Amino acid sequence: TNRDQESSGFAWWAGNARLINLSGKLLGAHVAHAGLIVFWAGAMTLFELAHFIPEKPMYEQGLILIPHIATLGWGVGPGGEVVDTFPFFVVGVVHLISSAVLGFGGVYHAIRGPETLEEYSSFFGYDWKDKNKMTTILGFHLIVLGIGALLLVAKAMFFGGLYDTWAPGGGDVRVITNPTLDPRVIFGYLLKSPFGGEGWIVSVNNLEDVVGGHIWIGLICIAGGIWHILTTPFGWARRAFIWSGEAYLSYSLGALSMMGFIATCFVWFNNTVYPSEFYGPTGPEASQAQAMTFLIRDQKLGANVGSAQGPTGLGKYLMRSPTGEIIFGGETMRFWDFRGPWLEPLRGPNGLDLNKIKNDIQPWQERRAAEYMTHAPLGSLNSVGGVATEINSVNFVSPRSWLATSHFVLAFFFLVGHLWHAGRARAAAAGFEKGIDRESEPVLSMPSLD
Amino acid sequence: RGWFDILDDWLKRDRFVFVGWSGILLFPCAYLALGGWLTGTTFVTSWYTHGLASSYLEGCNFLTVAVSTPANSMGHSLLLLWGPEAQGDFTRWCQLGGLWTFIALHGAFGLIGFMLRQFEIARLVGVRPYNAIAFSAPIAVFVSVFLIYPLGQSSWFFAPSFGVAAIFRFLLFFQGFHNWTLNPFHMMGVAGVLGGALLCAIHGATVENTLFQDGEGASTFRAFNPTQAEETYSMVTANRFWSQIFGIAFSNKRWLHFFMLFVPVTGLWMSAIGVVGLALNLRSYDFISQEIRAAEDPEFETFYTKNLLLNEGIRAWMAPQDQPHENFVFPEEVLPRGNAL
Amino acid sequence: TTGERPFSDIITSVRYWVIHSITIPALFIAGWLFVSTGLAYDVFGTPRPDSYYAQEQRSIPLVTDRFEAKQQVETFLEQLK
Amino acid sequence: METITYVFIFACIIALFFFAIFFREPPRIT
Amino acid sequence: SYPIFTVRWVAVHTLAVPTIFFLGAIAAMQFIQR
Amino acid sequence: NLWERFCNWVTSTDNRLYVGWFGVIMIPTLLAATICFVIAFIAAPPVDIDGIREPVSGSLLYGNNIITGAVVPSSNAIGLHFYPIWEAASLDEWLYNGGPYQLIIFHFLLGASCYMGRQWELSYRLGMRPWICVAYSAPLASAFAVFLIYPIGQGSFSDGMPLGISGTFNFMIVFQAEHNILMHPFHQLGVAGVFGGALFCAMHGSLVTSSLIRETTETESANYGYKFGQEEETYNIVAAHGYFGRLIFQYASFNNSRSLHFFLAAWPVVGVWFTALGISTMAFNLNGFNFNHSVIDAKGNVINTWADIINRANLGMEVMHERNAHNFPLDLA
Amino acid sequence: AELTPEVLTVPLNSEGKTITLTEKQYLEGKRLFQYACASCHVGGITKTNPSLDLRTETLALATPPRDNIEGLVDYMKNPTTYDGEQEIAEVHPSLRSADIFPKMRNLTEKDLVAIAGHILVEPKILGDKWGGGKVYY
Ligand code: CLA
Ligand code: CLA
Ligand code: CLA
Ligand code: CLA
Ligand code: CLA
Ligand SMILES: CC1=C(/C=C/C(C)=C/C=C/C(C)=C/C=C/C=C(C)/C=C/C=C(C)/C=C/C2=C(C)CCCC2(C)C)C(C)(C)CCC1
Ligand SMILES: CC1=C(/C=C/C(C)=C/C=C/C(C)=C/C=C/C=C(C)/C=C/C=C(C)/C=C/C2=C(C)CCCC2(C)C)C(C)(C)CCC1
Ligand SMILES: CC1=C(/C=C/C(C)=C/C=C/C(C)=C/C=C/C=C(C)/C=C/C=C(C)/C=C/C2=C(C)CCCC2(C)C)C(C)(C)CCC1
Ligand code: OEX
Ligand SMILES: [Cl-]
Ligand SMILES: [Cl-]
Ligand SMILES: [Fe+2]
Repeated sequence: TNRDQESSGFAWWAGNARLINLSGKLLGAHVAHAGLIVFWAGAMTLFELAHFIPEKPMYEQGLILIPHIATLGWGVGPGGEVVDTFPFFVVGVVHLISSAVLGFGGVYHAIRGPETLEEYSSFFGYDWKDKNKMTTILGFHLIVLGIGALLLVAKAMFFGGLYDTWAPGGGDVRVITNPTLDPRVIFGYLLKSPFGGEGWIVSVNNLEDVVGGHIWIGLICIAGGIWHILTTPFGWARRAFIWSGEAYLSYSLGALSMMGFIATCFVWFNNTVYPSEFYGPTGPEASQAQAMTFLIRDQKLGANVGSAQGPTGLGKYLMRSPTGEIIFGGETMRFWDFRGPWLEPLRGPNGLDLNKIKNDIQPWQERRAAEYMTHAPLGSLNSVGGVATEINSVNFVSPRSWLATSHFVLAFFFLVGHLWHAGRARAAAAGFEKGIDRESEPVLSMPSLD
Repeated sequence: RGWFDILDDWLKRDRFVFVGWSGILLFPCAYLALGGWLTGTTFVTSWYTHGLASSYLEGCNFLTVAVSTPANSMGHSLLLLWGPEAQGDFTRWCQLGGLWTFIALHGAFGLIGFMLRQFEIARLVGVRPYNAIAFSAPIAVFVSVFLIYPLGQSSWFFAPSFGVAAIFRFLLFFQGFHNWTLNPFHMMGVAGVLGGALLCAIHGATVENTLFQDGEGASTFRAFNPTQAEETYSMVTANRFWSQIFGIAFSNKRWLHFFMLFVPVTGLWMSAIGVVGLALNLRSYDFISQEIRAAEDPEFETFYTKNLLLNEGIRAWMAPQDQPHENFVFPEEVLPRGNAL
Repeated sequence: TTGERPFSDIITSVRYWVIHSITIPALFIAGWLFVSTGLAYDVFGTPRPDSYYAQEQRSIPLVTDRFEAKQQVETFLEQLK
Repeated sequence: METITYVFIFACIIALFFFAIFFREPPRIT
Repeated sequence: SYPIFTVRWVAVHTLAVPTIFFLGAIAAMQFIQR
Repeated sequence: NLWERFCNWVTSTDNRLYVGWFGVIMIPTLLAATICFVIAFIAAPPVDIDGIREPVSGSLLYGNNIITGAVVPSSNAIGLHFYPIWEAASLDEWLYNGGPYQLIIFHFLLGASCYMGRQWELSYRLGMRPWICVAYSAPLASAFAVFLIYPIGQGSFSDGMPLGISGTFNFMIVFQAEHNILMHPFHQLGVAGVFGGALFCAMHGSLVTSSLIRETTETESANYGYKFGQEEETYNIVAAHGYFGRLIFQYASFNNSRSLHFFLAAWPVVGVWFTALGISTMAFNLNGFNFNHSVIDAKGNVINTWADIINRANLGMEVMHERNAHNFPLDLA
Repeated sequence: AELTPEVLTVPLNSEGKTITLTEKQYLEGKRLFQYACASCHVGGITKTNPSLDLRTETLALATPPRDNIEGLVDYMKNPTTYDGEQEIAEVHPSLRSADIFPKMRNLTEKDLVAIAGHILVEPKILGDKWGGGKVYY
């Protein structure tokens, strides 16, 4: 049965390693785990909805899943205001039911179905060292991922659109009719620097680029899936990789760690696919909002904000970036690359325009600045809003903080897991994962260093 | 045989819990110290000694409970229950901080009993007593910090209170008032502690990654026999690995394990010496040349001068509440602060 | 190995649970009633939530003399806590 | 003279690093 | 066969009896209102 | 074939220091970072770290000593912008804005990641088990947290840890002021990791030294009783297990040396993993526990705790840190 | 010290009439304050304008006086500047600007009375801590 240490070589704390060469039970483990994921999605959505106050902003209510559905244009109107709550309920309920179905399948294949799929079928039975079968399964899953990307495209283009925080008038659910299919624009994001001002693919700032990139990634994933169904790994690929289950797991672990770090930076910096109406302001957004708020207040009191000198000699409200752009002064000089829909009407060719600052600041911009200043993504582990020195009065930690922290923890641990499994796959393929053979110790056959 | 020999035979009998002659000192004192800490953090306030809530009964959590030190006006009183301050009143004794002196003294004699236990068991089983010698460093730390440091100061009040957030207060107090990070003895202590953690991790990983294959199971923990005569890992392979990775490597196992003894013990002893220096307020607070230059030149700035400004902030902003016996009334206009914030 | 019954043999015995389904809840109830009747406040001198301050005071009852500290605490408690 | 002292001690440490790595006692298996 | 009251019994109960008493006390504390 | 000969030299186990391909990346980056660090620590001009035209002197030639000297982080005006030498108009502008810090930290992070990879590589070439690099991933994660991840979360490389002793102390104190790291459970796990690592290091060393088998006289050192490459164990693990099992109780003592050494590896590595994650999660401003004004009496008066005293100390550091850099009431980043 | 009815007695209007809030009224007032006002008025200070606070003396010197229940409820309905010359409902939460400040949409007059009572009672409990800022933390 391979369910003890003696017959399998693995202790109980590595007991899932007993599933490596048992395709049916491994499939059961995977399907049950997918059921767990869908279960969390549905149950968490229903939990969030049950404690959802529609007239309070989503980022004040500890919501991470409802903002995702809102970003898809479901249940929201202009300005991010919730107009209907039933789409959130539908998403949660359908995930809960589908998770029951997936849990049934996982349990069946894990404890009742055949332990190996090779005798039952040749289509579903696989060997880890059969490279063509591995590429065939990879191709099937690439086609599925491409269809998912095209499903996002279909939602954006034909099924109501997406929430656009950059939409003219204040942000609204908009149908994307002209996606950016230009490969220079799309693949210019991939060759952009990850550093300040550039920000790589995290810096995508319009839904047209998002939909065009998703068209490209859906078509590329479908094409690569067909490629791997039709082809076999080449000689350089066969010589460059370890071909085993733990090796493929380690490759996926490295990929997932990289994706986790990317998602952390995406939720921390991007306010386009993570609109600040739903997720709250970013840190740069909140700092710029504080500078804007006190600029407005002192300008109302009569200060000449263009000529006001701070304690150090720099501009108290307005200064210059290292490349000359007129930016907000103070420590928020670090955040001068921030772009937001509430701040862009005041920005001219040379940065913040003094004339627009003096007479074009509207009350909605001031309300947005005050709201984003007082909902900065700073909070305690017990969810006390503000800096670490604040007193207990405000129950607030930003969803951006929760998502970024959790996915950095997960991405780092998955990098560690990738290192573990990559080293172990190399050692097991080379044949010394269980230790050094006493009779054939390699170092004893090597010349001395000195 | 005699009553002494029969009693010695009983005390040294093999049990689940060894007692020994040292047990008579260890088990009462250690049990009372632990029970006093739990009793204090569960039921006893600091309202009359510090003006603080410090028990679960007052609504504090595990991080914020403490058995606080006695009030400053008590001085270095032993604060015995029958002593002239409490006069046998257990309730007043708890309210006056007598539980702190109870825990501190019972803990000191419990640590003495534990090192005597180490010596006694080492003598009984026939091993060298290097564990007691290693345990001298925690005893030195406890004596320097909880006994020598308040004895140098005005009272028991400035000793650490037995609690998590109270110990954090002790850390921040030493930063603000002593500049304890700048003290080279504390630097040697940090070096010893972090080097001991490094040596622990690196030696464990090196042993686990140079194991001989002594079994067919993938989980290698089964392959070790406690009574086997052979080494369970390859010292030659480990030496070559670290020689080619780091440049230098251990080649003597006995020297390796003595070094693992030596590093954190020496670090803790150096930090205890520094704590005695701080008991007399003999701080490594300032570099005189940098002070002279910064005083005569308002453009000279280092991270050390910034740390001094931070220490001034710590002292001014925490002194009225951390030292309520001084009756510090600092008006808002005398508080040092930067622009805005 | 030391001549005592193993813990697994004891805590899986019915006799142990016959004793301890009585003794463990009795101690739990004893501690619960020690708090809920207010005996802990009297034994340890811990202020009740209405006992930190007199109604109009904001100063803290800090002891300032070593040998009359008991009298100072009794004076502080006499001032309607 | 203080800067010279610090740099001199650091340089002696680096020289000791060189001698400890490349002119060590060679570990001989026995 | 096995003696019931030993040194181990004494150590175990001197740790366990006040532990359950204190756990009951703190559990009662959780419902205290100001 | 020349490329085959170069590959054989690079992966050779007969080199005095192993190179490997992780080494062909590691050696130039670490040499560049080391040379730039020594030159900057000795002779760099003062650096405007806060971006407020108040340069901080960090090198020995400009009035520092070993304790107070540092390589000062790049300017707050730079923020997260990439600032190589060729992006400056001159070297004097590059030195004024803190370019050496960026060069050193980027080269050091690349070199240290390749050091981890090189540890794996040599373990693979020698037929070892491969997880020494996993143990080294904990200090590497700590270095990434303090040099890269905290600047990324705060939005400026000026908030990264300075390359010096007193600058490190400044980093610690300001971090406690703004994030209450002491009250964060991940840092408490890290303190448990390092304290336990020192404890178990001293414990394992003292237990092995205690149980050393007599192979010498009182005249000679006990270390000469061990010979390099001997098959027999130099100490009696049964005697040490008997001692430690009588010290606490028997089942608290390891009798398996492999399990014991795995525990020695695992405790500080997991603790330092959690404290590096603590620094990263406070970089995204998920701060330590806030218990300020948590204990409230019947009337509503605040009853102070030790957390409130910590809050007073944190307030002192907060109001005094970067005393000229703030124009607005909230220190958002 | 307890939450006595003498503590919960605050001036109702500018004439001199007073109102004794119940303990439940004070608790609901504090809850509503945390729900709608505390993100900028935590502890009695004003985050987006620290020159003004919620101390009783500052509210008394406001035009019209805001150191009573009726004045505070009127401010919650029609907020003005400190001298009362300019209406600021477009940038301050109010019953009239509940469209743009949605947390004011379901606030009854009894809720406004509870918030006003909490604002007027908290200085009497906290001393200089209310509207005093980080100096008094
Ligand atoms: C996502 C988590 C997950 C999943 C999917 C699995 C799945 C599996 N593990 Mg496993 N495992 C896990 C976590 C998980 N494990 C953890 C955390 C540990 C460490 C403690 C282990 C330790 C471990 C060991 C030591 C072994 C396995 C084995 C197995 C396989 C056979 C199970 C078996 O025979 O159980 C039999 C058990 C039962 C029949 C008891 C009932 C269990 C059912 C499934 C519970 C279902 C509950 C659910 C509410 C039902 C919903 C139904 C509804 C949808 C209609 C199976 C594929 C074995 C293996 O490799 O097989 C060769 C094996 O030896 N595991
Ligand atoms: C998709 C990801 C993935 C997959 C499929 C695997 C699969 C596997 N891993 Mg692996 N691993 C991963 C990620 C993954 N890992 C990551 C991210 C790390 C880094 C932490 C590791 C580190 C790791 C080690 C160190 C080892 C494995 C091993 C194994 C094998 C046996 C596992 C087993 O039985 O677990 C049994 C499960 C448990 C014992 C439970 C662990 C409990 C976790 C650590 C606590 C979770 C805390 C929770 C999230 C938060 C609190 C919850 C609350 C209850 C308190 C199996 C092939 C073993 C191996 O090499 O076998 C060949 C092995 O020794 N893994
Ligand atoms: C990754 C998922 C996955 C995979 C690879 C398999 C694979 C297999 N299952 Mg299995 N199963 C699954 C999920 C899965 N199942 C789930 C979720 C359930 C619960 C309903 C079951 C219940 C189940 C039973 C009861 C039995 C199997 C059997 C089998 C084997 C033969 C099936 C066959 O010939 O299909 C032939 C092909 C078809 C029937 C076509 C089906 C078309 C589907 C319904 C359309 C799905 C659309 C889309 C791709 C799904 C997206 C889902 C996503 C949104 C979550 C094969 C090894 C049989 C077996 O092992 O017998 C020995 C068997 O008796 N399965
Ligand atoms: C989940 C996705 C996935 C996975 C796992 C694979 C897996 C594989 N593919 Mg593949 N492929 C995919 C999607 C995927 N494919 C798609 C969508 C397409 C269509 C565009 C292709 C098209 C494709 C072709 C045309 C070929 C493969 C090949 C291979 C095999 C060798 C991989 C290899 O050495 O590359 C590792 C990567 C390299 C060797 C490139 C050099 C490494 C550089 C320096 C890395 C630079 C990136 C760096 C990390 C920075 C990131 C940012 C950057 C993008 C700017 C392997 C089985 C080969 C094969 O054997 O075919 C049968 C092959 O010739 N793939
Ligand atoms: C053997 C273990 C042990 C040890 C070393 C200590 C040690 C101590 N306890 Mg302690 N204690 C113990 C067990 C122990 N305790 C137990 C089991 C209990 C529970 C009953 C207590 C309960 C307890 C309380 C409640 C208090 C202490 C306190 C103290 C400290 C001061 C005691 C003192 O001055 O008396 C010194 C007395 C002696 C050394 C005895 C002298 C014996 C010699 C032979 C002389 C005998 C003379 C003659 C035969 C009889 C007297 C003559 C007559 C005229 C009076 C001291 C550090 C006090 C404290 O911590 O203050 C903060 C305190 O208040 N203890
Ligand atoms: C193999 C194995 C395992 C695992 C398992 C799993 C993982 C499973 C899964 C499972 C699952 C995954 C399940 C699920 C289920 C679900 C269900 C059964 C559901 C149902 C639902 C309902 C009933 C609904 C309801 C409702 C609605 C309609 C709406 C409103 C609300 C409510 C909720 C009421 C373990 C680890 C134990 C170990 C051993 C073996
Ligand atoms: C614009 C846009 C977009 C798009 C994007 C895209 C289109 C992407 C793609 C991307 C891609 C296309 C990617 C790729 C990547 C790659 C990688 C990640 C690689 C890796 C590699 C490896 C891992 C290798 C390795 C190696 C070496 C180095 C040497 C030898 C050995 C081996 C082989 C191992 C989106 C959707 C966002 C939306 C928004 C906008
Ligand atoms: C002072 C005094 C005394 C003493 C007493 C005693 C000795 C007591 C004891 C007491 C005790 C002896 C108590 C106990 C307690 C305990 C508790 C209260 C516990 C709790 C626990 C828990 C809650 C758990 C936790 C944990 C851990 C730690 C970790 C992780 C996991 C868990 C969560 C499970 C005498 C009379 C002599 C004299 C007078 C004075
Ligand atoms: O740069 Mn370095 O330390 Ca982070 O918080 Mn904002 O920025 Mn500044 O103040 Mn606080
Ligand atoms: Cl600073
Ligand atoms: Cl600022
Ligand atoms: Fe060892």
